[PDB]
Amino acid sequence: DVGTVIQVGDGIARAHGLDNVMSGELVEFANGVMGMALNLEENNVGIVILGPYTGIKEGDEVRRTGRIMEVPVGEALIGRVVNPLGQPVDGLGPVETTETRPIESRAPGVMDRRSVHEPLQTGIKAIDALVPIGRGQRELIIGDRQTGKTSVAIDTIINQKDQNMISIYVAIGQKESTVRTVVETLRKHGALDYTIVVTASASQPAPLLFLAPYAGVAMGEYFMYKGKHVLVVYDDLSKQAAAYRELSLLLRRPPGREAYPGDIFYLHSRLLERAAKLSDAKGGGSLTALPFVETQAGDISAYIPTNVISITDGQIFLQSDLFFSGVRPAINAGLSVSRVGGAAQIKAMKKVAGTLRLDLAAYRELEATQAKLARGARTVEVLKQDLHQPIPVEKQVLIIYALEKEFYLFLDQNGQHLLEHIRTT
Amino acid sequence: SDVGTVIQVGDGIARAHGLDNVMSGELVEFANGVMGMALNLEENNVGIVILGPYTGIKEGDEVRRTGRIMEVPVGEALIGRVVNPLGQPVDGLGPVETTETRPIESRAPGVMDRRSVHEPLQTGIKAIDALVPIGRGQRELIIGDRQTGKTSVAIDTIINQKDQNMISIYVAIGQKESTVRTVVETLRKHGALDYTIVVTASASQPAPLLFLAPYAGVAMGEYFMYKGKHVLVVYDDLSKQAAAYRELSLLLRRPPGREAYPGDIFYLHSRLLERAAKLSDAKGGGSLTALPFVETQAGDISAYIPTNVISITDGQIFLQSDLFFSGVRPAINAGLSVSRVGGAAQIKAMKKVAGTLRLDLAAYRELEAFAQFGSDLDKATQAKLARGARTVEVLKQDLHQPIPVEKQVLIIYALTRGFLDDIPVEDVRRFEKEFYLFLDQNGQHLLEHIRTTKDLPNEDDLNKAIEAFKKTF
Amino acid sequence: TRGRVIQVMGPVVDVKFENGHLPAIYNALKIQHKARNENEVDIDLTLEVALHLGDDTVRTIAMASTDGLIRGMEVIDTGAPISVPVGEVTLGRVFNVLGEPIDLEGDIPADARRDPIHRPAPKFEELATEVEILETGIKVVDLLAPYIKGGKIGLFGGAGVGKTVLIQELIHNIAQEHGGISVFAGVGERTREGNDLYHEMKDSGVISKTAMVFGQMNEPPGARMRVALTGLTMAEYFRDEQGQDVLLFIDNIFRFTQAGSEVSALLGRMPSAVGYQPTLATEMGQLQERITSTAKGSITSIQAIYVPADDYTDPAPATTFSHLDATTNLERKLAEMGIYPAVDPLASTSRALAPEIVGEEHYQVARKVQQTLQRYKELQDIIAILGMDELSDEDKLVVHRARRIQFFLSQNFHVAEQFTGQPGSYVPVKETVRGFKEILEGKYDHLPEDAFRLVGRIEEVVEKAKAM
Amino acid sequence: RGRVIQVMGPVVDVKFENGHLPAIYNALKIQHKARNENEVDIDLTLEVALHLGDDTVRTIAMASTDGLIRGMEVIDTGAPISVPVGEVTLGRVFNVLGEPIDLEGDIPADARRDPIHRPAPKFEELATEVEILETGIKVVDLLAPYIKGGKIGLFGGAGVGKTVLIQELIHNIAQEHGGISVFAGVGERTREGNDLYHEMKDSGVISKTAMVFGQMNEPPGARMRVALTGLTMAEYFRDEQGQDVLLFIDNIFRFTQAGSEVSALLGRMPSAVGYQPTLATEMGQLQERITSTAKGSITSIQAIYVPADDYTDPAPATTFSHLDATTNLERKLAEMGIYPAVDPLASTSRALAPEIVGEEHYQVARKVQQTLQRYKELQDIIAILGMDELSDEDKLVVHRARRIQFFLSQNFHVAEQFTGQPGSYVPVKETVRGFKEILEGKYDHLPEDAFRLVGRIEEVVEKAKAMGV
Ligand SMILES: Nc1ncnc2c1ncn2[C@@H]1O[C@H](COP(=O)(O)OP(=O)(O)NP(=O)(O)O)[C@@H](O)[C@H]1O
Ligand SMILES: Nc1ncnc2c1ncn2[C@@H]1O[C@H](COP(=O)(O)OP(=O)(O)NP(=O)(O)O)[C@@H](O)[C@H]1O
Ligand SMILES: Nc1ncnc2c1ncn2[C@@H]1O[C@H](COP(=O)(O)OP(=O)(O)NP(=O)(O)O)[C@@H](O)[C@H]1O
Ligand SMILES: Nc1ncnc2c1ncn2[C@@H]1O[C@H](COP(=O)(O)OP(=O)(O)O)[C@@H](O)[C@H]1O
Ligand SMILES: [Mg+2]
Ligand SMILES: [Mg+2]
Ligand SMILES: [Mg+2]
Repeated sequence: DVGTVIQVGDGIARAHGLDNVMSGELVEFANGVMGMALNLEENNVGIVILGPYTGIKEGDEVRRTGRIMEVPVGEALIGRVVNPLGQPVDGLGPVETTETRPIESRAPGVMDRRSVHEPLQTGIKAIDALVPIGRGQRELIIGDRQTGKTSVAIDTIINQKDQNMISIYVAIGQKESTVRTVVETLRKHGALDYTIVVTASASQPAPLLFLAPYAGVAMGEYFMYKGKHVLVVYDDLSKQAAAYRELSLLLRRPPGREAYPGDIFYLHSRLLERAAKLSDAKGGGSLTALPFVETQAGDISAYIPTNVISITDGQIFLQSDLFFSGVRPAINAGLSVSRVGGAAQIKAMKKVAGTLRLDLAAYRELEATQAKLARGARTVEVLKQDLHQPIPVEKQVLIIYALEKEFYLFLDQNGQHLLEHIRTT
Repeated sequence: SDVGTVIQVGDGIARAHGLDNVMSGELVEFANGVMGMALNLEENNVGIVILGPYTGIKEGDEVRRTGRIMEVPVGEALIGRVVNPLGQPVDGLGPVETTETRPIESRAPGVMDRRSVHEPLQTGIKAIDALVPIGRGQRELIIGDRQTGKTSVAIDTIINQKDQNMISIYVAIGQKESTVRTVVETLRKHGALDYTIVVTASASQPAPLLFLAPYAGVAMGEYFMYKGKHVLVVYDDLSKQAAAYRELSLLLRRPPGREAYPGDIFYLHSRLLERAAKLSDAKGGGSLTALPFVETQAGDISAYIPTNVISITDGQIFLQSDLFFSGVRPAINAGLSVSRVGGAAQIKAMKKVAGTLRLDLAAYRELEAFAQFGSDLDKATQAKLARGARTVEVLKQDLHQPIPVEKQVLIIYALTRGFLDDIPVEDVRRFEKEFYLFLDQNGQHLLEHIRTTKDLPNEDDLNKAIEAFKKTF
Repeated sequence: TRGRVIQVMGPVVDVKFENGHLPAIYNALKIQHKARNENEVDIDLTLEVALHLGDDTVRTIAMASTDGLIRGMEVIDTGAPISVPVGEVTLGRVFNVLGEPIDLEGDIPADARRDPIHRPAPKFEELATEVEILETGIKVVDLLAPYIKGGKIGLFGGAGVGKTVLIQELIHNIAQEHGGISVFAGVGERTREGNDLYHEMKDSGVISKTAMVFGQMNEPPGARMRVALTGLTMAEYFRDEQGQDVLLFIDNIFRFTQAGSEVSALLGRMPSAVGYQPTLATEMGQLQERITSTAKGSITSIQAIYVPADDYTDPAPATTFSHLDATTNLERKLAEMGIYPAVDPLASTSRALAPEIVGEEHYQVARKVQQTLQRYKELQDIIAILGMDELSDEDKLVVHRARRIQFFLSQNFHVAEQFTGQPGSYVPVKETVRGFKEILEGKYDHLPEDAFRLVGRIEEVVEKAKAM
Repeated sequence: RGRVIQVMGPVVDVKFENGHLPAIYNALKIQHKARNENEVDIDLTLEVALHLGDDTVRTIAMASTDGLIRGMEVIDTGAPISVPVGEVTLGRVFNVLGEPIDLEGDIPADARRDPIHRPAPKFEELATEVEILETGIKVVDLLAPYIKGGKIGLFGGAGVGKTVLIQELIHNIAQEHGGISVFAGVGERTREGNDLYHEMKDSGVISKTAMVFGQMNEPPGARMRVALTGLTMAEYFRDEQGQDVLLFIDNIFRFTQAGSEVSALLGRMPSAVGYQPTLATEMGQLQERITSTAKGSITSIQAIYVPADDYTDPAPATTFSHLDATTNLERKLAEMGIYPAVDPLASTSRALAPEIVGEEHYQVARKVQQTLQRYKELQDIIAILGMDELSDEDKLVVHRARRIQFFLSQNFHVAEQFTGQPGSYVPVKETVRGFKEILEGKYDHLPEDAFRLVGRIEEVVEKAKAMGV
């Protein structure tokens, strides 16, 4: 059950003699570089390299591991930084695990899920009040360069500290320096006490960038099927789509609308459909997802953005008017819509702030009714936000209901007689 | 050498071995009786296009050459029926009793076998009948966006041919069967079925039937053309025929072209359309008038098939969505429409007024862009704008409401002579209604003179009739 | 007549039948293999034959994940296409592609009647053509493009414009109060949407007269290709063998075309325009022509069609436009403005909008509304360049009434509760026509335009105005 | 003798002996009598397009390929398509193959037949001798004069008037200059071909013209070689007869599209908007044989269809690089009654300079161009504001500009078919005299309709008298 490599290109090889290789298996190259068997033909087997392919040459033997595409998982991954194959990349030694999960596992059926019943308190005013996110939602963060998307993800993971929810950060194609900075930011805020980080930098081959979010989803699946709650962030799904386009074109597959393959929808779909809120019979676990998409010139009607919007349960459009317009993070509420809606919020928030989004959309339309315009500008200014500090919802609901840092200090410094009532309900 | 074994079956095509003596375009028969056309002939492989349900054909099944080019049965029995490209009826009205066949691929009449087209095909649509005249033997394309009035215009044309000996054929290609059935029933309600043949090639039919449908329709039309009768053939979309032929070529592994369309796609349309001709008295006066249809996506007439069909035809009627939604019915772009037959296909009375109408519309199209300032424009510009508004109200018509040629001539005469410059614009349609009744009450002599002499009557009597009606109005 | 797997790809598998007994096209094949040692994985997979090749070989499209497939694996031939269980058993149940229940309500009895999913469409002498207005209660739909009972309706939309919400309101307004039978087929939609709709159907007491088929985005291309055919078979038995009125909902019929395009290149077919299948139109027609009314019974079919990259000129929506009686076009620009259902008042047209079908008053008011909106759209450029004051008085009135109409064409949805906290509304066609006739007349000129958004009948507009 | 091995539509692959292969562009004949009742008689002509190796050539059909059977013998003629040339050619209608498609007999076998593929005349065989060719059309003779040996392109849309203008050029030149004319029906409409033949025959130009029709319903190879056939006839007439010879080509656009379709059928990768990669080479190989040499001259007039008013399309843009004079036919003028709908400002000529046409001619043409440009600029102001707002000079310039605008239109000898009015022929000297008189203010008192459709300014005076002025 060993073969000899007959071709090796830009991270894609073709081997000869792997008679019993299962589709999607794992194969070992002579120098210890992992690979995944993609296509099986009459005489040769197509392999995709998952690491440095420069050391692999024609004639090098390849062995069969006998295992499908899997990633290690367990409790030891908490606080660690690993590549898509689960091998640690930080200088903190190895990761000792016992269980493995398949990369391409089937999503839960239509009877295994339930409606989103509980909130995922991100800790940002507009996200937690205007575009609510639940514990089983797949909420897409979409925007141009800068625009503070990674900042939103970091604040989410930081605020999940008091919550009893595991968090996962998947870095696709991001600069390894930026990933290091984000990891150290999570360390300084204690977020690594519950967070796993999966990294696949730009210098890495396209297959690893393509494979990383599947590894993150499986890592979260281990905790969700165990009854725990997970939050998974893909640092850019656009870069994963580009990596998959490259990997497909190297395989001589004809392209589609924007040179992307035909699978470029399905590729994301079978990913974001593994994020679900399981029923009470299935243990009650959940896996929230926060895909990231980068838009060229803020054009959302492009191909990959519309694919991901078709797949996710809403979107948050962070428009570029942040660092030359202020009021960051600005929200294009006429487009940032949460499809789960008021079921995600608490009763108080749903009561107080159920009308903000329509008012904002109408105000943006009319800026193409003096009282309406005044109130709309007030609704724009009230949702101003601060730095990477989470803000709790309990003292923010009444601040929203007022229509305010002076209100923020006045509400709590005069006692918690208003705080505890909503902290309990 | 007359029998082979199919070695590949798939997706509406087949590849066979050993049909050594088969001709290009021949017919072949499979073990289950399903016909096929041997299109691609290669070194050790024959490409067959499947003319039926191909699910029953498996690899290794026998295939036998028939030594016969496709022939469509044709006769006077087909009139009033609905058939498929093979000529088999699709309604429950029993078999068609024809007794002669015509080859589906036949030569068009030569250069010397034709005659300059001179007798008008009266559409009944005032905009077409005036500004885009059509004559018997012409090839006129109707091109527009989806849901703009192509099929409605063709159906109104077929409706108008009741008392004109003007036999019609309607090739419904690519339309869903419910649409074709609705078309048939609405033709029947207005009595067109007494002189109409309908060829049906719906979407679920195998793509070669879609490809062959216009060939079958024109083959049926040529039979009546050669007997001195006048024939009208309407293809409800040549775009879908082009799509089906491209699908066949791509499956048959033929090199793509401009938009994956085959290299010979132009040929495929041209040799079809140029089969519509008007013959000289030596061959008989019988003629064939073609009305190909083309759908443009973003009003983009710059594509491959639209450009080809525009090049072939003797004129193009451009239907615009923005005109359809603005209340202009049937939304004919008289500014971008062309007719290379022109006055040769009009009554003399119609010509004398249509020239002035074209001049008026040309003047009006020069002042549309200034209408943004129209409140405070020049007196002459305002007069031209008012005349253009009255004209665009006059040219407005309703669905399934053909107008006789004499009344079209009279209303255009009233418009051009300036009798409508006093009435308000929104009333023009009502005018165009009531005046017509007025004619049928009193102006019967004028209509009879126009119908007999094919020329405008005495102008002072016409002016007196107009003045009398304006007093009545 | 066992076969052997020779090649394995993602969604397609090649099989070899060396005994010279090949399956027909669309025949079902079974991989049922148990791991003989620790280095294999037990597999239970269904394949659908698509093409024949030389030397006793067939190209098939697998119906589930192909991971774990090994060359040389044994193949069983079922001798027939995918037969789904049909009849009374389907009512109140949920099935996957293969007609196997997934609702945890028990296994369908083996001896139940099964029907193949591949059959030719009804012939010309069989279809029944007749236009009767189907009242949905949605103002813009029932006014500017009324739906036909027994016809075919298409909700064309981009990503996140309101296709699924509109489907839910059509189910809540139409399927609940209709005494026929209903079938919902989720083709390439979200599993969350399927589960939520299933719960909404059960707690409303309508699941008792409904069957469901679910093959979603998480499933391979073959599943998304054949979900529509399975649901069509289920509805077609009710239409033909029972003669009952049927309501067939398909939340994304575009995913069938998309999944056919995904496997197009691997099957061995040259790319067509925009990389679609060469046989896009034929494959779509072989499906859409089966969705039709017959002299045996009517089928009211509502399909939501996804528009890639918000481009209506894409080959799939363009080819689909010729298969539908009524068409609803959902616009992203209208959605961004808060106008829901974001129905394009101009580009959406239906065969039923005729003076003899909906009456003269309805036709007149609908055409006047469309003319006013088109005039406003054309005037928008002049307003942008010159301004508002430079417009004439007639153009100012046109802009006024056009803004009023465009706002008033929106209405609060029932399914919008969780998105708005506001109860839904049901507007009779008479109320819609009366309201728009009064708007055009100028009866409600003085009311601020804000009162016309997300409203029910015309009196609800003045009621909202009292709140200001 | 070869044998056909592959048939894919209008493309035929023929296998020959191991060493006796035909050359490229060589003509092959398939003449097969039906051996049984299951087949049909075949009379087909192919042109060797390229070589595949293994003693196989790929060829393009000039007739319908239906009915071909693999294995039937192919005759290798050993030379490209041969075409009858000379006296026998005159007054006849031929197809791409030189076979006369008229009913007036046929061509004898023992006659001189020239190949249609030949290298263009060399550098030292050329002759640059600029001389104006008088056509009789006022606007053309004034604002865009033609030259002997030049290539004059008539660009236009769908109904502008290119074919009627070609008809007048044929008729006027035949009746006045007595020159030999050749007509190449490239992608010719059988209806328009019939009309052209009838109007040639009725007016007596039949004896001064030889028509070559490549029918629109013919395979692309025929439609893209019929231009070369007409060029071969014209080149014989230039060389062996000496006097100037004119070559009119139906539409260059249809020749470029025939070439594009031929390339696509052969399987070559498309360029630009799907066009053939070798488009420039083919257009050059056509237009470079139309040159004036030491023996004689060939003037060429070619109509070019511009799709969707896209002048950046490869066919018109590539044609622009060979045309000494380009005339733009505008639909806007045609709808106004101005014929030949020649755009005065977009029409350019190589020979609109004093050194070729004289100081008076150039000055008059430039003054007319300036007046028309000023009127075009003043269009918006006269449309919005009244004519009173214009100054006296602006009033005068518009006053004269309308007169010139109508005066450039002339009654057509062929338009008697359409409008019945007899046509006219205007000498260049009288043309410039009339335009100079118009610009001098001698006729500012004549109403503009007098200049609507006439030949000479004296005819303008006569028409003004006719209306009762
Ligand atoms: N509310 C805020 N106030 C001030 N600065 C902010 C705020 N939110 C984000 N930033 C800054 O914005 C910058 C970009 O943040 P980041 O989240 O990395 O954007 P991004 O989505 O990652 N763009 P990219 O680098 O291409 O991934 C960082 O320097 C943040 O410190
Ligand atoms: N002259 C007219 N006046 C008013 N309404 C019209 C007119 N012509 C067509 N319509 C309407 O427009 C609709 C479109 O019909 P149709 O003529 O088939 O358009 P189309 O060009 O065929 N688009 P399609 O059939 O989908 O390719 C008809 O059903 C009528 O309701
Ligand atoms: N009447 C309405 N009132 C308020 N919001 C609405 C209304 N109709 C639709 N929406 C919003 O429209 C958004 C789009 O949701 P959805 O209906 O799923 O779009 P979609 O077309 O199904 N996306 P997809 O199916 O993946 O192509 C939702 O977030 C709703 O809140
Ligand atoms: N000189 C003219 N006088 C009157 N009518 C003309 C004249 N030239 C063209 N036309 C009209 O315009 C049409 C132009 O046709 P044609 O010139 O063949 O188109 P194209 O220029 O595209 O070849 C003719 O059918 C004729 O009716
Ligand atoms: Mg139509
Ligand atoms: Mg949806
Ligand atoms: Mg022409």
